[PDB]
Amino acid sequence: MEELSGKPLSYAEKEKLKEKLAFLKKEYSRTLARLQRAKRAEKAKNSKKAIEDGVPQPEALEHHHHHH
Amino acid sequence: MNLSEDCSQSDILTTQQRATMKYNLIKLQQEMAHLEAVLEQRGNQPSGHSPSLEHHHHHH
Repeated sequence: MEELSGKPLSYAEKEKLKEKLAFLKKEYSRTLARLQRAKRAEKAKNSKKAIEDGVPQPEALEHHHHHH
Repeated sequence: MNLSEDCSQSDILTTQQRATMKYNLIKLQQEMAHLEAVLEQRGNQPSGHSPSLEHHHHHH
């Protein structure tokens, strides 16, 4: 299910590898997905295919910039 | 394509959300490659990044 990344790491090294790099990998693909989906849908309502997203953690960044 | 004719594709994901998504994915990918590199090669010794999220529990 999970992948055992980090064999020769001590308690703190391994703590920081898992928790930091998993949070960063998640929010990378997460924020990317949220905005990419919003982009394509709003320009033209297209037939969406696949996304691994499931449990939402109240996440939005719906802001606007004066057009210049 | 027929059903989806478009639109104003320049600003849809807003110019604010453009600079936003750039600086977001930038900090996320820089901390990805650089912090891992420093951690697995040098043991997180010269960085020592314990931010504040030390809430790493599963079964106490």
